[PDB]
Amino acid sequence: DTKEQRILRYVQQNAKPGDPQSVLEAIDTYCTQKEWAMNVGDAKGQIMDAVIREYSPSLVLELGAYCGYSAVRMARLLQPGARLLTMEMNPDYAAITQQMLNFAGLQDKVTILNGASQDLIPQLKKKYDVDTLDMVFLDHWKDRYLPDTLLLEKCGLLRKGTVLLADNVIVPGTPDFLAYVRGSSSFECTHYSSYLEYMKVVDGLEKAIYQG
Repeated sequence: DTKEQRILRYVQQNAKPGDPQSVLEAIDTYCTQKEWAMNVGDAKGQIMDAVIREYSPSLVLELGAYCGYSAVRMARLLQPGARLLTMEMNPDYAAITQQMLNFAGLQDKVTILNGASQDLIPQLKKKYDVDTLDMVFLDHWKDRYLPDTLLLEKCGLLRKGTVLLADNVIVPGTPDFLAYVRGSSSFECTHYSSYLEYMKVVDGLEKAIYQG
């Protein structure tokens, strides 16, 4: 029906329920069969994995979601007691992301919030138990990365050592987000460009560690 829901029935037919590696492989194979320019799955996932593993976050906020690849990717790795909160505005993306997490057997570790980042971020402290975040994954919507970052700061959600990891920041792309976290003395930045075997970047990611 819709391509995001096609990723769904495909996972439903090929993956083993309760096996997130199988679900990720299924999502990857499907999107690579067609949509991703090259193999963005492998290109982003292994960076995502190293970052989660380096910092051991207990509370991760994902900002943006499309077909749930990134949420499955993180959630599979969360230590016992750790949680993922994911916000996504498009109700169908939120629904597919939820269904994908259920399939993979990770629904107990995640909360999907279907709403605008701008309404939901201010609600995070009172309505969910949040003090500060350990990690923020910024995902599908490049023009939201800066304003969401600014609003997390405003709202006192970042502490010294909070990791922001932003997907799909390839130059000339996201000029404003990059210019902000780079020129800011409150963020230490590391840029990852995944080529796979190619000469052109398949995915680029930005890690920005908030300094307090």
